Amino acid sequence: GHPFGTTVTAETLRNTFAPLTQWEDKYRQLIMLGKQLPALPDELKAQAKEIAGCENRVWLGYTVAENGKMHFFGDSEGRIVRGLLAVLLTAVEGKTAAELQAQSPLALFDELGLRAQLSASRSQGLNALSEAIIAAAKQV
Repeated sequence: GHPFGTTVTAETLRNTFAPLTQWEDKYRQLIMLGKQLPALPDELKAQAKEIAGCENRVWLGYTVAENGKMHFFGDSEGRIVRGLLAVLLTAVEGKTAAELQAQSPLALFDELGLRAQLSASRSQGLNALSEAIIAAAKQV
C-alpha cells in the first residue's frame, strides 16, 4: 500500500510545503513526494478507473473496510502528477464516505499553495480525481 494518510499526513505536508514560496521548490517537493507512491500492481491497475483528464495516464481505484473507512490506490505516469496524486491520497485516505462528502477533496491543495501556478491540464486531472473520489463515497 501507500504511506499517505498514515505516515505522510496533512500535517507533514504543511511542514514541507508551508515554508515553500517558489514554485520550482513546490514542484521539487511534489516530485520527491511522488516517489513514495509505490508502483501499482498490474492486478490493481486493471481494476482501477483510468482518469480521462490528464497529460499522462492516471489510475484511481478503491476498496472499503466494512468498518466504514475508505482506502484508495492509484498510479500516474508523470513525475509531477504522481506528487499531486500523493497529496490527494493524503487528504482522502482512511476516510468514511460521510467524511468525504463533507469537505472539498482539493482543500488540501489550496492550503498548501499548490494550485496558483498549476498548468491548465493539471487542474483538470485534479478536478477529475476529485469527481472520481466523490463517486466512491456515494457508491457504498
